[PDB]
This record gives sequence, structure tokens and C-alpha cells, in this order.
Amino acid sequence: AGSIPGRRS
Amino acid sequence: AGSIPGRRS
Amino acid sequence: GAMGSMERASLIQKAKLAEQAERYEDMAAFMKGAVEKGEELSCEERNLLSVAYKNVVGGQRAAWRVLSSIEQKSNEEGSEEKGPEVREYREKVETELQGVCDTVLGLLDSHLIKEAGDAESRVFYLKMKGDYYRYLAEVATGDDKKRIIDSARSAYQEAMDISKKEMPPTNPIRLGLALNFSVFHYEIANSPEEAISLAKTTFDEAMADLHTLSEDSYKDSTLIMQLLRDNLTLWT
Amino acid sequence: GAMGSMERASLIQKAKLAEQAERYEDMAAFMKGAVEKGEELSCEERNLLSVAYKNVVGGQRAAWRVLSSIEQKSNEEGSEEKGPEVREYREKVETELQGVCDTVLGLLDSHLIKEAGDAESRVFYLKMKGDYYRYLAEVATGDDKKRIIDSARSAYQEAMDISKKEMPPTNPIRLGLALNFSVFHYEIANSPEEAISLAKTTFDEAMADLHTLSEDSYKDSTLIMQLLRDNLTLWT
Ligand SMILES: Cc1ccc([N+](=O)O)c(OC(=O)C2CCC2)c1
Ligand SMILES: Cc1ccc([N+](=O)O)c(OC(=O)C2CCC2)c1
Ligand SMILES: [Cl-]
Ligand SMILES: [Cl-]
Repeated sequence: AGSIPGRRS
Repeated sequence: AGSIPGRRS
Repeated sequence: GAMGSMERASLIQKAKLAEQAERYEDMAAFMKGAVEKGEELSCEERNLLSVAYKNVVGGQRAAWRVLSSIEQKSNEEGSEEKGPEVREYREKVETELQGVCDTVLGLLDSHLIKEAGDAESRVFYLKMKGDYYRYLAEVATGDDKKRIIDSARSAYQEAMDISKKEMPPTNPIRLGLALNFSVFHYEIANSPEEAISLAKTTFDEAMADLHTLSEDSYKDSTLIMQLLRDNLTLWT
Repeated sequence: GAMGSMERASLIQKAKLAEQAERYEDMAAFMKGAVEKGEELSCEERNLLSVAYKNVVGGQRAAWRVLSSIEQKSNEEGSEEKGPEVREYREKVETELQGVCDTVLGLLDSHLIKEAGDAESRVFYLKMKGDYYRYLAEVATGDDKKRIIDSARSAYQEAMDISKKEMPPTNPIRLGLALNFSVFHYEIANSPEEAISLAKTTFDEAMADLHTLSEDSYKDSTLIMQLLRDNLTLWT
């Protein structure tokens, strides 16, 4: 189950 | 041009 | 104020360079320095702060999961005693992860949230607060696991209440908040039915609002909607 | 002796765990602590030392190249002035990289090389010495670029002389040394013809010795031979 990746601006 | 990757034991 | 002698604008410029160089620890330190200048953050600056710490804690969480899995295999029937090293090293990584989460939570509490008056900024920071309590909850085991879980829930809930009043159902921050709160329900709170209901209702209300969007906004919103769908497919 | 209170065997165990967790800075610190116990390193332990620092410096080199490229674009005709930040940050990364290279070179000099009597260990450490001087040469610009280049060349040459006398032409350490020395010739020493000649002769002499190998050794040697071939294809 994935949260927002959020690792690239 | 590649040297030995050498990043995994 | 370890970054106290650097200009705010230079810290932001260096955070962007650190992102390009994939130096996320540096990026987080630059953005922490920028927050500590005391001024509010713009939309782009909030994204830089979030990207930096998400990469730092993401690496720590991945390492913690590797070590926790090795440790659990060592504490099984038929396992040769390996000494204290696996536990000691998992504990070291866990403490480092907790320290990063505490640092982020401290920035939010001093004083990003209290100065955030617009819905976009307040929801963003409260989502961050829920996320970093959720990361603390992933490793918690003692007298405060329940309190950590409730702190995550409370932050997500306040963000949800604001987002439902102040943002359209396709707003990417509202969508990502709902996505992450649904993950909280499924993975932390042992509430898979609540996770599924939230993901379904969020997806359906966004679908009905897509007609109002430009092509670029449509792409932004549908990308996050697909993540909701991906989770629903895994959960049902 | 920051790791001075931990058992040698525990440092090695933790280095292996750090590798699995992709925590290469930790891995390097554990292996540095193990070296500083003062005992010689086994074949497996040498590999752990090399893997740890190769990952650390590899990340630094990748970041330095990103920042150096941005800096060179900023110092071009028609480029808006961006202030000192790109140069300052490239310099910070460069200094950190130099510090890691100096740390590795210091371990080799105190006292890994002097205690290394067998061909496998001595060639391994001298190859490492050439590699870390080569990484220093990649960023060098001042009064000592020539001396840094000569230090890399001298270390590689001593390793080559030993390997040709003491190891078969298919030995993976001999093959990787020749590969990296050829890269030194091409990328550092402005000697592409020497790079090509070394790669060709190394490949051909290994090919003629493959018949002596077991299936597992054949796989080890041919993997590195393919890297020589890959470079020859790019260079010719
Ligand atoms: C919580 C959240 C929700 C939606 C996002 N979104 O992509 O719109 C988002 O941002 C990202 O995914 C990364 C790009 C900047 C950070 C973050
Ligand atoms: C200099 C060199 C040459 C050949 C190697 N080789 O693969 O045999 C080598 O080792 C590796 O590539 C990594 C696996 C352990 C480190 C290193
Ligand atoms: Cl430890
Ligand atoms: Cl800097």
C-alpha cells in the first residue's frame, strides 16, 4: 500500500 | 568508460 | 542556527542544488536553516522542505525494515544465536529515524503551523504532522504507541476538516492527504474498512470534479487518483 | 577509535548488515573501525572495506559531477549571474570527497599495505591506492594535480608488476586492476592509445587462460572481460 511518494520536487 | 563498479559485496 | 550565517535565499538555492545532486541530507539541512529564518514558506519552498525530509526518512524507513526483518528471523525457532548486533544496529537506525521525525515535528511546532493561515499552507503542514507521527508509529512499541497513533490521527483529521471546507475535491494536496490518511487507517490503525471507504469516496468525489480542470490540473489530479485506485486494487 | 569500544567481529557483522540496509556511510565507518583494530584483513573483509568506500565516494563523485556541470553552464557566455552558491556548494562536496579519499589512503598507509605480503592482498590494496588517487585527480586543479596523477600511476604500476608475476591472467583482481588502470590512462592521463592497448592485451591474455578454469571461475573472469570489451567498444 502506497502513500504519496513525494520524493521529487 | 567504466571502471569496476565494485558496489556490491 | 548552524545555517544561521547563510542568507535565506542562498539556503533555498542550495536546497535546489542538493536535490539535483541527490544529496537529501544536505537538502534537509538547508531547508531546516531556511525555516529557522522565521519567515513563512512559499508553496515551492514547502515542497522543497517536504521532498528533502521525505527522502531522508524514506531511506531510514527502508533500512529499518531490512534490519527489523533480519532481527525477526533471528528470533525464530531453530535460529542460531547471532549476538546483540542485529538488535543494536536496528536500534541505532530507529533512534536516528526518530530524531529526524522529531526534528520535522519541531519545525512544524516552532512555528510553521501557528503562522499558517491559508488553507493550502495549513493543510500541507498538518498533513506533514500526520505523516511524521505515522513514521514514529511504524517503529513504536512502548507506553506511547497509542499516544503517537492518536497524534497522527488528530493531525490528519484536522487537515481533512479544513480541506473539505476550503479546497475542491481534486486539489492535489487534499488528494494526497486523503491517500495518506487512508494508508494510516490500513497500516497503522488496523481499520482497513475505513481505509477503503475513504479511498473510494475520495476517488469518486474527485472524478466528479475533473470536468472543471485545465489539462495541466487534470494531469496533476488524475495522477494521485491512480494511487488511490492502486491501493484499492491491493486492498480489495 | 570512535569504534574503539566495539569488538572487531561485531564491526564486521554490522558492516554486513549496513550493506544489506544500503547504509554505506555506516558500512564504511564500521570497516574503518575494523581496520583500526590493527589486524590484517581477510579476503572477504577487504571486499567489505572496498564496497563500503566505493559506494560512499561514488555518491560524492556523482554529486560533484552534477554540480560541476551546473557551475560550468553558469560560467558561459549569456549566463545570468547566479551568485557564489553553485561554486560554494561544489567546493563543499569536493572537500568532503577529498576527505573520504584521504581517509581511505590513510588506512592503506597505516598500515594495510606495509603488512600485506601475499600477492592477493598487496595487489588489492595497491589497486585501491591507485583508485583513490584517481578520484582525487578527477577534481584536482592546482599545484598538485600532476603529483596526484603520478601517485595514482605509481600505485597502479606497482600493482600491475606484482599481478603479472604472481597471478594468472584470468584472476579477477588482476583483471579489475587492468580495467581501472586502463580507465586511468583514458580519462586521467590523456593516453587513450595506452588505455586501448592495455585493455586489448589484458582481454586477449585472459581469453587464452579461460580453458584452465572451473565453471564458477569462468563466470567470474568473463564478467570482467566483458567490461574491458565494453570500454574498447566505446573507445574504438
Ligand atoms: C502530500 C502531497 C500530495 C500531492 C502531491 N503532488 O505530487 O501533487 C505532493 O507532492 C509530491 O508528490 C512531490 C512533488 C513535490 C513533492 C504531496
Ligand atoms: C577491483 C575489483 C576487481 C574485480 C572484482 N570482482 O567482481 O571480482 C572486484 O569486486 C567487485 O566487483 C565487488 C564485489 C566485491 C567488490 C573488484
Ligand atoms: Cl550499532
Ligand atoms: Cl555550501
